[PDB]
Amino acid sequence: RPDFCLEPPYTGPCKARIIRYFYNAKAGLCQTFVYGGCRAKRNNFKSAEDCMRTCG
Amino acid sequence: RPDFCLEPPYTGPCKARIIRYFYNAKAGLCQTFVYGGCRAKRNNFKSAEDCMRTCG
Amino acid sequence: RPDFCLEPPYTGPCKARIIRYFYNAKAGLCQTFVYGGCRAKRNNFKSAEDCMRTCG
Amino acid sequence: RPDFCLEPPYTGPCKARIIRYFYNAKAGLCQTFVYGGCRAKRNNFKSAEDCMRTCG
Amino acid sequence: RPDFCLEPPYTGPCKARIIRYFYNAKAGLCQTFVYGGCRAKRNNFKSAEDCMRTCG
Amino acid sequence: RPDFCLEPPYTGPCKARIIRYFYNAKAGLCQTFVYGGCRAKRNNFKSAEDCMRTCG
Amino acid sequence: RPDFCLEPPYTGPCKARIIRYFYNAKAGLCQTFVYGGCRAKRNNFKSAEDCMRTCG
Amino acid sequence: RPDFCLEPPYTGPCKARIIRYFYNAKAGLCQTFVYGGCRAKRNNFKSAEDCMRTCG
Amino acid sequence: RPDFCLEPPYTGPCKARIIRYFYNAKAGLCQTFVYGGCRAKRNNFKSAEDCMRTCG
Amino acid sequence: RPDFCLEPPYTGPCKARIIRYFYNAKAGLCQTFVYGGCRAKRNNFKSAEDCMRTCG
Repeated sequence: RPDFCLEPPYTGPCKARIIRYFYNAKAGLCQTFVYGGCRAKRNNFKSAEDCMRTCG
Repeated sequence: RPDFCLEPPYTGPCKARIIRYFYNAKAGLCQTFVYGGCRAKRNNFKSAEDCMRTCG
Repeated sequence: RPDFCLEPPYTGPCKARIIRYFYNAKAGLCQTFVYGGCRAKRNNFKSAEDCMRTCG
Repeated sequence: RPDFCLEPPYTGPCKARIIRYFYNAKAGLCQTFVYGGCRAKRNNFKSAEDCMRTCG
Repeated sequence: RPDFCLEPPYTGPCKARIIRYFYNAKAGLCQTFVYGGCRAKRNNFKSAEDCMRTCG
Repeated sequence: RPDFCLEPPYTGPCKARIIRYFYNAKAGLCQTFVYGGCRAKRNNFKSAEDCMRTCG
Repeated sequence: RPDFCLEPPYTGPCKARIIRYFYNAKAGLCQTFVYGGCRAKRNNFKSAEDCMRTCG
Repeated sequence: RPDFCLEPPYTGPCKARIIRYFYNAKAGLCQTFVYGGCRAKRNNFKSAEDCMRTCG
Repeated sequence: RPDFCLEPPYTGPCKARIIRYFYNAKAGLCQTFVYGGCRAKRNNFKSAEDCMRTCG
Repeated sequence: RPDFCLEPPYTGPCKARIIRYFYNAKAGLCQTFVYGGCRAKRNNFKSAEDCMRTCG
C-alpha cells in the first residue's frame, strides 16, 4: 500500500463539515472523518470503495 | 441478528450533522439519527437497506 | 464479525445489473459484485462503509 | 399500516431494471424488487427509509 | 390516502438541517420542510416520488 | 399549470432506460416513465419535486 | 416559457442552506441560489436539467 | 464560450447507456444524450449545472 | 484550455458550505473548495470529471 | 504516484455497464471506462476526485 495511507486524517482550514474516508493503518480499515472542504491530503477518499482498494 | 444491533445510536465527538440509520430493537425497525462524522459504532448505517438486512 | 459475512456473494434470479458490496473473508475486505435486484442474502451491502463496519 | 402495504411487488410492463423497495408483510420488513419504470403500484418505494416508516 | 398524510410536518428535537417532503392536504401536493434528523413522524419522505404515491 | 404538462410522456429514439417523471393530468400527479436519453419533451423531469411544483 | 420563470429566486423563512436552481430571465440561463428548505416558489429546481427545459 | 461547446455530441465506441449533457449551440441550452462510457469529447458534462456555466 | 480555468476559486457572498471543484493551473489538476451557493464564477464545477475535461 | 496508476483499465468478466475512472498516465489525467462489476484492479475509481488525488 502507498505511504500516504499511513498519514493521519487532515480536516484542513476550511469551514465545511463533509464526510470523507481515510485509511486507519492500525485498525486495518477505512473510517470516516470530517473534511473542511479544501487543502486535502492524499489519505482522503470520497468513496469508501476507493479507500479500501487503494489502501487495503 | 448481530449483538451490535442492540446498542443505542452513537453520535460521537465530531461536529457534522449527517443522517445515519440505526436499528431500534424495541420498534423492530431502522430509524434515523444524527452522526457527528467520526468514531462510529457498529449500529450506524449509511443505507437504510443495509440496516434492515443486517439487523432485521 | 457476523457469520453471514462468510457467505459467498449471491447475485440472485433477477435481471438487473446493480453493483453491491460483499465481505471477502479471505481477502479481509469488501469487494464489488453484481446483484440481480431481488432475493438478496445478508452479505450484500449498498454502501461500502456499511460493509467494512459490519463485517470488518 | 396502510392496506397497500399488503400487496405483492409489481414490476410492470416497462423495460427498465431499477431497484425499488416493497413491504413484505410476512417477513415484517422491506425488501428489494425490480421495477420496470412505469405503472407503479403503491407498495413501491425509492427509499428504504420511506418503506419502513410508511409500512413498518 | 392514509391518515398520517393529514399531519403537519414535524422537524423534531435534533439539530440537522435535512430536506424532507410532507404531504400538504390543503394544497393537494407534497412540499419540502426541514427535518432535524431524529424522531420522525410518518408524514416525512426522503423521496418526493414516495410522497406523491403514498399520500396523493 | 403550463400547457406542456398535458402532453403524454415521450420516451424518444435513444436506447437508454432512464427513469423520469411526467405529469399525468388525468391522475392529478406525477408518475414515472422510461426516457431513452435524447430529444426530450417538456413534460420530462429528473426530479419528482420539480414535477409537482411545475405542473401540480 | 411559464410566467413563474420570471420571478426572482426566493430563499424562504427556513434555516437550511441547500443549493437550488432558478431561471435568470435576463441572463437567459439557470443559476444557483440558496434555498431555506420550505415555502418554495415555482422558480426553484432541484435539477438544472429541469430548469433549462422548463424555463429555457 | 469555448469552441468545444460547438461540437456535436459524441457517444463513443463503448457499450454503456449513460446520460450526459452537451451544449446545443443552436438551441442555446444544454440537452441530454447517451454516452457510451469511454473516449469522451469535451462537450460532455456529468452535471447540467457545469454545462450551462461552461458553455452558456 | 479556456481562460476562466486560470481564475482563483470564488466562494461568493452566500452562506452555504458546498464542495465544488476548480482547476488549479499551477498544480495542473482540479481541487476542492467551498462554494457559498450563489454568484458562481466559471471555474466552479459540481463534477470533478467535468473539471478535468473542461480545463485539463 | 503509485505503480498501479500505470495499469490499463480493466473491465473484468462481469456483465454490468458501470462508469469508473482510471488514470491515463500518457494523457496525465483521469478518464472514464466501463467496469463490469467484479474483479476490479487498483486503477479503478468510483470518484474522479479520488482518481486525481491518488494518481495525479
